[PDB]
Amino acid sequence: SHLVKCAEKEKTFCVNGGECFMVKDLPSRYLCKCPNEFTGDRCQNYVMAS
Amino acid sequence: SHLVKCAEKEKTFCVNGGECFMVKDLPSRYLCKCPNEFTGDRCQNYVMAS
Amino acid sequence: QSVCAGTENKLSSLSDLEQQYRALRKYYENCEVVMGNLEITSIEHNRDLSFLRSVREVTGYVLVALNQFRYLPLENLRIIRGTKLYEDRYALAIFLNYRKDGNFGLQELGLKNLTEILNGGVYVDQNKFLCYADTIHWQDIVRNPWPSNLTLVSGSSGCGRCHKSCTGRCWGPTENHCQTLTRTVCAEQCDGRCYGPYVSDCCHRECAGGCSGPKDTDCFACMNFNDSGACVTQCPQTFVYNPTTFQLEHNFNAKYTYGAFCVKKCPHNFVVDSSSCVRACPSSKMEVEENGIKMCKPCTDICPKACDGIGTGSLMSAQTVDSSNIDKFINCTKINGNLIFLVTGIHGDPYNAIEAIDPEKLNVFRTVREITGFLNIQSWPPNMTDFSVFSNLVTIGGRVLYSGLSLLILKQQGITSLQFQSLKEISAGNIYITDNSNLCYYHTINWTTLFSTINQRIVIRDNRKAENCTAEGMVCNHLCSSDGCWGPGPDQCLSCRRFSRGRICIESCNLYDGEFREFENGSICVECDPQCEKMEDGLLTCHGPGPDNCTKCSHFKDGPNCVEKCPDGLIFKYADPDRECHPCHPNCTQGCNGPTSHDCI
Amino acid sequence: QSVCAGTENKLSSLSDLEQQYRALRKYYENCEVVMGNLEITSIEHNRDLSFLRSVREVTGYVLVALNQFRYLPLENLRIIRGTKLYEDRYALAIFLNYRKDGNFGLQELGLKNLTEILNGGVYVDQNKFLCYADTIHWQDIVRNPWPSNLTLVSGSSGCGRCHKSCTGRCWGPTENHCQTLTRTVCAEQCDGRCYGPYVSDCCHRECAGGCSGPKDTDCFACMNFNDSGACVTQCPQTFVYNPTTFQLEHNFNAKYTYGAFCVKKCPHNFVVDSSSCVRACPSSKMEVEENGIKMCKPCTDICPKACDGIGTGSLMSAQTVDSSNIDKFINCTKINGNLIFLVTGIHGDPYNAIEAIDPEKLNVFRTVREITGFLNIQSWPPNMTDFSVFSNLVTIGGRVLYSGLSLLILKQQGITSLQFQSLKEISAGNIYITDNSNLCYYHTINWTTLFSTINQRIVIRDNRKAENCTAEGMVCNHLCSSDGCWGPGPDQCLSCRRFSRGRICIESCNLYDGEFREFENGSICVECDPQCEKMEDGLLTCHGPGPDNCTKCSHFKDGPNCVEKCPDIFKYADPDRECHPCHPNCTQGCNGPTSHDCIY
Ligand SMILES: *[C@@H]1O[C@H](CO)[C@@H](O[C@@H]2O[C@H](CO)[C@@H](O[C@@H]3O[C@H](CO[C@H]4O[C@H](CO)[C@@H](O)[C@H](O)[C@@H]4O)[C@@H](O)[C@H](O[C@H]4O[C@H](CO)[C@@H](O)[C@H](O)[C@@H]4O)[C@@H]3O)[C@H](O)[C@H]2NC(C)=O)[C@H](O)[C@H]1NC(C)=O
Ligand SMILES: *[C@@H]1O[C@H](CO)[C@@H](O[C@@H]2O[C@H](CO)[C@@H](O[C@@H]3O[C@H](CO[C@H]4O[C@H](CO)[C@@H](O)[C@H](O)[C@@H]4O)[C@@H](O)[C@H](O[C@H]4O[C@H](CO)[C@@H](O)[C@H](O)[C@@H]4O)[C@@H]3O)[C@H](O)[C@H]2NC(C)=O)[C@H](O)[C@H]1NC(C)=O
Ligand SMILES: *[C@@H]1O[C@H](CO)[C@@H](O[C@@H]2O[C@H](CO)[C@@H](O[C@@H]3O[C@H](CO[C@H]4O[C@H](CO)[C@@H](O)[C@H](O)[C@@H]4O)[C@@H](O)[C@H](O[C@H]4O[C@H](CO)[C@@H](O)[C@H](O)[C@@H]4O)[C@@H]3O)[C@H](O)[C@H]2NC(C)=O)[C@H](O)[C@H]1NC(C)=O
Ligand SMILES: *[C@@H]1O[C@H](CO)[C@@H](O[C@@H]2O[C@H](CO)[C@@H](O[C@@H]3O[C@H](CO[C@H]4O[C@H](CO)[C@@H](O)[C@H](O)[C@@H]4O)[C@@H](O)[C@H](O[C@H]4O[C@H](CO)[C@@H](O)[C@H](O)[C@@H]4O)[C@@H]3O)[C@H](O)[C@H]2NC(C)=O)[C@H](O)[C@H]1NC(C)=O
Ligand SMILES: *[C@@H]1O[C@H](CO)[C@@H](O[C@@H]2O[C@H](CO)[C@@H](O[C@@H]3O[C@H](CO[C@H]4O[C@H](CO)[C@@H](O)[C@H](O)[C@@H]4O)[C@@H](O)[C@H](O[C@H]4O[C@H](CO)[C@@H](O)[C@H](O)[C@@H]4O)[C@@H]3O)[C@H](O)[C@H]2NC(C)=O)[C@H](O)[C@H]1NC(C)=O
Ligand SMILES: *[C@@H]1O[C@H](CO)[C@@H](O[C@@H]2O[C@H](CO)[C@@H](O[C@@H]3O[C@H](CO[C@H]4O[C@H](CO)[C@@H](O)[C@H](O)[C@@H]4O)[C@@H](O)[C@H](O[C@H]4O[C@H](CO)[C@@H](O)[C@H](O)[C@@H]4O)[C@@H]3O)[C@H](O)[C@H]2NC(C)=O)[C@H](O)[C@H]1NC(C)=O
Ligand SMILES: *[C@@H]1O[C@H](CO)[C@@H](O[C@@H]2O[C@H](CO)[C@@H](O[C@@H]3O[C@H](CO[C@H]4O[C@H](CO)[C@@H](O)[C@H](O)[C@@H]4O)[C@@H](O)[C@H](O)[C@@H]3O)[C@H](O)[C@H]2NC(C)=O)[C@H](O)[C@H]1NC(C)=O
Ligand SMILES: *[C@@H]1O[C@H](CO)[C@@H](O[C@@H]2O[C@H](CO)[C@@H](O[C@@H]3O[C@H](CO)[C@@H](O)[C@H](O)[C@@H]3O)[C@H](O)[C@H]2NC(C)=O)[C@H](O)[C@H]1NC(C)=O
Ligand SMILES: *[C@@H]1O[C@H](CO)[C@@H](O[C@@H]2O[C@H](CO)[C@@H](O[C@@H]3O[C@H](CO)[C@@H](O)[C@H](O)[C@@H]3O)[C@H](O)[C@H]2NC(C)=O)[C@H](O)[C@H]1NC(C)=O
Ligand SMILES: *[C@@H]1O[C@H](CO)[C@@H](O[C@@H]2O[C@H](CO)[C@@H](O[C@@H]3O[C@H](CO)[C@@H](O)[C@H](O)[C@@H]3O)[C@H](O)[C@H]2NC(C)=O)[C@H](O)[C@H]1NC(C)=O
Ligand SMILES: *[C@@H]1O[C@H](CO)[C@@H](O[C@@H]2O[C@H](CO)[C@@H](O[C@@H]3O[C@H](CO)[C@@H](O)[C@H](O)[C@@H]3O)[C@H](O)[C@H]2NC(C)=O)[C@H](O)[C@H]1NC(C)=O
Ligand SMILES: *[C@@H]1O[C@H](CO)[C@@H](O[C@@H]2O[C@H](CO)[C@@H](O)[C@H](O)[C@H]2NC(C)=O)[C@H](O)[C@H]1NC(C)=O
Ligand SMILES: *[C@@H]1O[C@H](CO)[C@@H](O)[C@H](O)[C@H]1NC(C)=O
Ligand SMILES: *[C@@H]1O[C@H](CO)[C@@H](O)[C@H](O)[C@H]1NC(C)=O
Repeated sequence: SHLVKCAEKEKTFCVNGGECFMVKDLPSRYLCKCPNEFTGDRCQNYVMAS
Repeated sequence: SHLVKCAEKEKTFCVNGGECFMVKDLPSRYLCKCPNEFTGDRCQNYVMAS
Repeated sequence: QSVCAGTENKLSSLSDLEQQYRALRKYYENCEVVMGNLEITSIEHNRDLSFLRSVREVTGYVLVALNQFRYLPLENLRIIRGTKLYEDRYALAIFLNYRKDGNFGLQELGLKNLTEILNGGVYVDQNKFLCYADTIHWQDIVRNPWPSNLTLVSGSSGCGRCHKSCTGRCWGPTENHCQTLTRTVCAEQCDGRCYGPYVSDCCHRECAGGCSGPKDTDCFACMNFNDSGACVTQCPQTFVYNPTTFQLEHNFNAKYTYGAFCVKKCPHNFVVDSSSCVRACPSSKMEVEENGIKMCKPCTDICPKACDGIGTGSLMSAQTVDSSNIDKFINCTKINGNLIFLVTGIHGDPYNAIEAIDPEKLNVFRTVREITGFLNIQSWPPNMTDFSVFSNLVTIGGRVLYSGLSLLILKQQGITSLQFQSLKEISAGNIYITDNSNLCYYHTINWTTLFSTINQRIVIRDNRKAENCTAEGMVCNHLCSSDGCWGPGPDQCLSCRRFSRGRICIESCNLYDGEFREFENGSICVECDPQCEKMEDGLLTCHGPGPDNCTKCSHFKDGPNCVEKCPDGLIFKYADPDRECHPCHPNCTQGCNGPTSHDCI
Repeated sequence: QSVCAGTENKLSSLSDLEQQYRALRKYYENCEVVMGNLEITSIEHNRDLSFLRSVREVTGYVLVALNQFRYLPLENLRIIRGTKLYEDRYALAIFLNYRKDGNFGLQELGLKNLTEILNGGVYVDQNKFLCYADTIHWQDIVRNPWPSNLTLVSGSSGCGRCHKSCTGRCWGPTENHCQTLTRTVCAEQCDGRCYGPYVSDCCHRECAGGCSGPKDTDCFACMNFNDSGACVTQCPQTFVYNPTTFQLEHNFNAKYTYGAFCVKKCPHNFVVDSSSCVRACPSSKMEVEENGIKMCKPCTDICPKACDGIGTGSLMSAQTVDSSNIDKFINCTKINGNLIFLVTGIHGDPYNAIEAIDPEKLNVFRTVREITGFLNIQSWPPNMTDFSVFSNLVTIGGRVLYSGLSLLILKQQGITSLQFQSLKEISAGNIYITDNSNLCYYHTINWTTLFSTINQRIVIRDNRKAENCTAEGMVCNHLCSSDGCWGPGPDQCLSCRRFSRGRICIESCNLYDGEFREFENGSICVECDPQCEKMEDGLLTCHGPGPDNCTKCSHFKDGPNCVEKCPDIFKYADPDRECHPCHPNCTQGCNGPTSHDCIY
């Protein structure tokens, strides 16, 4: 409950379908929630097994 | 004196007019006295000044 | 000692909280030295985190944010090196670890062995339920002990005080959970840290965090380099200067520096410089191989075009080849670094105003012969069916690996064949080629022939079924050997039987037939000297490349050799009706008819 | 610190015992670091040796072997390094110091501060009247003291015991001068040495003898490099390795290693290699200079000859050029080391069965252009009146010196002139040329022009009187300038007031006369294109070396030059001997611009 949705001007931050959030803190911070296939700070890399 | 003169078989051990002597101690050890115009262990070098 | 590569994704996470917990286990379970960063985010309450107790050293920063768990079990963590910092300021960052809509959150930090942070500062903030983290004398832990230096230490009131044996400064509610001071308690004569208040209980300069004695072999963590148990500023070099002879004399105990350790020899794929093992040599010098050892020496007036890769040098801030940096690779032949193709590089990145790459710009890579790092391809233009833009690549050096991999190809449906051509060696690391659902020829290649050690393996999992590729006729040229191939052509095989004519394989080289004459040996064919006459009726024309290696030449014979016109220039010569040259008398260079002055002009 | 240099006489001496004492004063008076051997031989019991109290450090061996004095005044000598050892065995040897016919001899050793001996053994023997030496705890003083490393004390006569407060370990009768221990009394938690038995009173591992405190900047002496007051095993280099990036980065704290010290700059004639300054570069690399700093880098297909001098490299056991080693210089343009010509080399050495040098063998040095050390000539064949064997020498490097000298010429009697041609620079050290009673031309040389600094000087005395040399006609060629000269020939002057050709100064050049023709330049004249016309009556045609420069040529004229034959489009000569293009299809021969002008 510490996060809000990125504004439309920021929603292009996260790349491969990940949902963009902003932290409610001051100097604000961004993060995004990746689909199971993707990782990295902007969801730009694939997740690997074996 | 702890010193004695070298035997003829050791002639030319000291060069340029120096006089060979032996230390009376056991191996024996060798040295020479030489004129003021030479120095070094065998009196092979000139004395340099002024 | 068990080593793991850690992560670099800051506050981002998987949307599925069960997969985020499983990923945390897969990265950090059963390892002691964390390279990269340790970062724990969005973990649920009542999860088992006891596997984190194996961690003793972290190279980058430690980040703990937005979690719901009660206790942080890093009980064996001793040192954070701080080679990278969170926000470029903090080596340890702990924040927002509670639910504001309930009573879950982080209460106690299992950090009682942490006694050294070498770079950056500490950030412990906005954690509602922490009890003891606010009592800690953090200036004993950091190498920059000032309240203004990149440091903030804030939790709620009402939690019980420290145990009666301790002057505050505790990690927990009871005995055996107190802070151990090793810098603020030392005698004024002591350098670094100590294990007692007396000058007799002070430790060696090079030891980090804490110690058991004054020796360089009897402490918990090491600064600079570790020389087989001894903690040092640098290791013994190849030469030692002699202070009375004024010369460099050869050493007997010399070791090569290799990261934080010293070794008797460098790895086979590294280059040696000044008694150390380095990933690449400076641009003013060539790398050369002498007696099987790679070394670096000054270049001649015209020398090879060394070029920066992704993540190093002029491209240190880049994560992928893209439409902005692709112009910097135009005349490159050797890339010092990685070559990486991500979705953002190929299909564009509107957030940073970067356009998608024009598929024709990728042709700048057709001149590259060696990549010193790894090749990582996760996106490729949809209309390109192969990697033929790399047909001149010969070696992948593997001096930097992607989690142990040196060649990585993921999830590309537009590819039907690989089509590498010049590739002969992959010097280090594993190969991973998966999910490429239209790709056939991967299954024919004898992949162990490209390796330089028995430790290398290839991962094939979910590419196009080999039996279906066989049913469609997706197989190589009849002439190629059992070593396999990169694509359907006669010039795309790893090796072939009979003979080759440059890169193209052939059954025979027409030694006594056709429009050309050439000589053959060792499965290779090479053209004969064009002045030699072509032989017919089954007779072999040339035994080698020389004019003395063929049956006859249209040019004049001159000893074993052949010559266009011996009367031209020169000493002087005529030639006979059998087209053999012979000497004339001296002073006949104007013209002569025989071995005399009497027929000269 | 005041630095002197040690002698290499061992037991030998001058026949006048007062000259032996006067020499001992001149070598060891008013210095504290010896940089060589300390040796006291045949000094009488009445002579004052109190000047030796300034000595604090010896880098070679200490020898006290035939003297008659009562007290050895070295009480502030702290450390002996043993770089060279007496008999290759001992760093401190004290023996035979008594008069057998009476009661005179060495009784007490003033060695209260001698605390560290880093190499070799210790020998005290046959000093009949010596009082306390067997009470010295030599296994605390000597590093690695066990019997196989030769630590031994025998004096034979009885003597009274020292004060009880020193528990039987003494230098003299008093408690003020007895043994101090800094190695065998220290607590087991500390290595090296200490200033008290307690762990808190032990010192840094990289310091020698003893200390005032626990710091590497607060100790008495050390066995490692002095980095601006700190004793350290190695000092900061030009590059440091980055353990995270696996690359070498440049170090802003870097220092050069030079002898026993770490320095910011090195001497102008030393080569810089691997963050250190050395006397010579290894044979695998070529010596170069950039930004005024000498360095060396891997060499190309042709490299400088690996030819060593006397006392270095393959010739370290040699002290002269002689008949057993002179053949090594046959093909040698640069000699790495000294050239030393002693009486035992030129005239042979019967004791070692070495034959004299045949004067014709000295011709192997005619190829030499550079000497990296010093040139020391004390003997030269009686039949030779000059040094023309070295006429090609360009410079003396002076990276090593003989008593501060880089050129030394003593007492030659058959010499009349020097005869050098190529020598321009003497890069370090002084010049000493004396007693050459028949040498003349020395007074005609501007010796200051050969030096690289005002701190270099020349000493001349007792050579042939210049007024006699002039009166006898032993003067230089009339063309010579004020820079000076060293022989009667037109090639023997350093610089001249007119033109030159090759090595010879000349009155006039072949400008308007001669079978070849030259153009003028600043101090030399040089031939022009051989095709250029050899015109009479002062009508000079050479004004530069180029085929384009000549005002009239005897061969066929073209735009950029003249040629003996013009190109085969064919170009044909006109009545003024200039060549012009023929018809475009004609190549074989021609006399005009169109198709019917083509000739076969
Ligand atoms: C906080 O961090 C400290 C410091 O790193 C840790 O303290 C130590 O814990 C380790 C184990 O995790 C201890 O190591 C083991 O010690 C045994 C006893 O050693 C005695 O001898 C040494 C000699 O130097 C003394 O220093 C010591 O005081 C003891 O008197 C050894 O027997 C063990 O080695 C044997 O077992 C292993 C098993 O794998 C074999 O591989 C070996 O070959 C050998 O047979 C081992 O060395 C260490 O001694 C402890 N140090 C101190 C100072 O107490 C803490 O664990 C760490 N975390 C927490 C939460 O406290
Ligand atoms: C300076 O560098 C030296 C190396 O040059 C480092 O030495 C390391 O010391 C650590 C201990 O401090 C060693 O780690 C431990 O080794 C135990 C023994 O394993 C070795 O020996 C067996 C012999 O049969 C081999 O099979 C095995 O492959 C290893 O070679 C292990 O038993 C320990 O692991 C156990 O405990 C942990 C929990 O604590 C569990 O997670 C494990 O599953 C297991 O039960 C542990 O691995 C290490 O091996 C040493 N390395 C080397 C190369 O010798 C110094 O630490 C370093 N100093 C500093 C300050 O950095
Ligand atoms: C006309 O056609 C003939 C062949 O029909 C060609 O002849 C061959 O030419 C190759 C070079 O292209 C020769 O190879 C070289 O041979 C040298 C001599 O050694 C061989 O011969 C002696 C004879 O006593 C044997 O004892 C020995 O075992 C060898 O069989 C070697 O010295 C060469 O390599 C070695 O030396 C070099 C030195 O630089 C090193 O770099 C190498 O590493 C290696 O140590 C090399 O092997 C071959 O010998 C020739 N064969 C014949 C039959 O003569 C003609 O050249 C061709 N004419 C023209 C103009 O092309
Ligand atoms: C045997 O070896 C010992 C030890 O090396 C020698 O003792 C040294 O004696 C010299 C000369 O007296 C000392 O140097 C002087 O140190 C003064 C600083 O104070 C010292 O003493 C106090 C306690 O009294 C300590 O706390 C402090 O750490 C120092 O150790 C300076 O003020 C002096 O400078 C003045 O004199 C010099 C003289 O050249 C002038 O140039 C200056 O301008 C200035 O006027 C001086 O530096 C040295 O410190 C002593 N060392 C120790 C450890 O005591 C013995 O001399 C030697 N034996 C014999 C027989 O000589
Ligand atoms: C590591 O390297 C450093 C730097 O070279 C050495 O430091 C030297 O210290 C010695 C003493 O231990 C000095 O020698 C003595 O210096 C006196 C003069 O010092 C003044 O001038 C200097 C600048 O020139 C100032 O820095 C200093 O503060 C003083 O103001 C002389 O008076 C001494 O000579 C007199 O006394 C002796 C006693 O035997 C007599 O024999 C002499 O005839 C004379 O009367 C003496 O020369 C030396 O100057 C220092 N050098 C420098 C450059 O500072 C360290 O010693 C060296 N090793 C170690 C272990 O640290
Ligand atoms: C017979 O031979 C004599 C010589 O004996 C010839 O003399 C020539 O004199 C001219 C001047 O009158 C010289 O030309 C000048 O040379 C200078 C040096 O150039 C060299 O060094 C620089 C270093 O950076 C290099 O860049 C350059 O490539 C050369 O290697 C130049 O600085 C001069 O440039 C200036 O003047 C010209 C004039 O046209 C301007 O265009 C430029 O912008 C600039 O301002 C100039 O080039 C020449 O070098 C002399 N030659 C020789 C061989 O010494 C006689 O000319 C000749 N007579 C006949 C009949 O041919
Ligand atoms: C010092 O350096 C010299 C090179 O500068 C070393 O080599 C000697 O150099 C001289 C001068 O060039 C040579 O003399 C010439 O020889 C040729 C004939 O050479 C050919 O025939 C011989 C037959 O034996 C053969 O060995 C050669 O390889 C050639 O095929 C004559 O035509 C010339 O007129 C002139 O006489 C020497 O031959 C040469 N010697 C050697 C051994 O190569 C010299 O050896 C160096 N000295 C020392 C002591 O190191
Ligand atoms: C892929 O290429 C590799 C490398 O060329 C092939 O491996 C080779 O396999 C052969 C046959 O098994 C080995 O030969 C045997 O060697 C032993 C050595 O003791 C000998 O006793 C036998 O008589 C026989 O000669 C060969 O050593 C081996 N090479 C290597 C480097 O391992 C492999 O067969 C290829 N695979 C395909 C798909 O053809
Ligand atoms: C006939 O046989 C000759 C050899 O007798 C073949 O030529 C040789 O080809 C090999 C490569 O297959 C060359 O070796 C390589 O040379 C490079 C030089 O930079 C080096 O980097 C490699 O490590 C390796 O040593 C070899 O030099 C070459 N020999 C000659 C004499 O040129 C030839 O291909 C065969 N076939 C025909 C029809 O010529
Ligand atoms: C020997 O070599 C020295 C050093 O190169 C020569 O000394 C040089 O003398 C000239 C001429 O006196 C000095 O140049 C100028 O001289 C005029 C007076 O003639 C004076 O007004 C100027 O102020 C200037 O000094 C030159 O600076 C000087 N060089 C040095 C380094 O002192 C000397 O001439 C040579 N020959 C003889 C015979 O001494
Ligand atoms: C006419 O005389 C002048 C001198 O008055 C000559 O000029 C000189 O040319 C030489 C050619 O070798 C220059 O030498 C240089 O030596 C350095 C050594 O490191 C080398 O790196 C350079 O490449 C160059 O060879 C010298 O500097 C130069 N002197 C002056 C004052 O400019 C000229 O060559 C004479 N012409 C004839 C026809 O002899
Ligand atoms: C040059 O050497 C020769 C010997 O090779 C010397 O000439 C001899 O000198 C003695 C002197 O007593 C005469 O008796 C001989 O008659 C001389 N021999 C000849 C053949 O002339 C000569 O003295 C030497 N010169 C120098 C300057 O040392
Ligand atoms: C095999 O290829 C056929 C082509 O029609 C395709 O329909 C089928 O899905 C493929 N199956 C597998 C397992 O590759
Ligand atoms: C030097 O010359 C004078 C004549 O000027 C002469 O008397 C004298 O003897 C000569 N000296 C020597 C040593 O020859």
